[PDB]
Amino acid sequence: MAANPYERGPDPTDSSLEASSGPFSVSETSVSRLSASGFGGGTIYYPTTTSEGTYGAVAISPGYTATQSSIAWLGPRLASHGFVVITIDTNTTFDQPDSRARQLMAALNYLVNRSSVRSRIDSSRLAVMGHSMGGGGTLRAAEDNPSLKAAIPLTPWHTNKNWSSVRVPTLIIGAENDTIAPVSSHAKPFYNSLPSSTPKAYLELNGASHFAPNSSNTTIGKYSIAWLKRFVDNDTRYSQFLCPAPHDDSAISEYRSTCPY
Ligand code: NA
Repeated sequence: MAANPYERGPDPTDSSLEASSGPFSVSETSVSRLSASGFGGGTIYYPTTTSEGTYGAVAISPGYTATQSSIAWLGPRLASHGFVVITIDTNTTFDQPDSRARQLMAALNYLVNRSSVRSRIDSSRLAVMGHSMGGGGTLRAAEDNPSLKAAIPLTPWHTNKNWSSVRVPTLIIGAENDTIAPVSSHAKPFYNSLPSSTPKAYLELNGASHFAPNSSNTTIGKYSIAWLKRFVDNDTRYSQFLCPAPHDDSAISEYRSTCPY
């Protein structure tokens, strides 16, 4: 048995992470707006199998004026690698980022305590993600809830630029040609303010618009999966994608250098 009891699925490859689906078949259920205390409802995507143990859970928020359909593809994509994922609707489509932060946490509370799939979740291993204002809410949720295992803001928007108290491993994905949340005034200031003592990464999508996260995207899927695996599951098999090095080659037992050059 692996030393890490949270490892799920076979050893990853670039190919397996760029594929449309991971190794786990995915089921889905929903929670109504009425039943969702503190948020607007959502769709829950979960691995059908339970035979390898419980999974971490992820709540995902859409952005301003948007609904679940703008983030729906992430549900099956991420759940098929071994996560329980809820794509939420917000109380109103005009909710601001700090409101969306509270709703992300309310959705995780629902999943862990009241959902029909709560028995498939390890409640000690939770994460937040979101698009646009939902990505701003992801940063605020991470700042206010340091027990979270990971946070992934996608083309985030927020008026607060200072996230120097965030102690949750955070991957920010920006869009090079974003004109709605320009990376020069949102994503990059956010990343630069994060403490260097917090595990973090900034990934910028070449040529991309603000709406790249709303359609199936091989790059977003690959690095989102690797981030959640590495930090929600403590799965160091995924370090190779986040921190590539020649020693990832099976022919190379050690590689040291004064890179970059
Ligand atoms: Na090696």
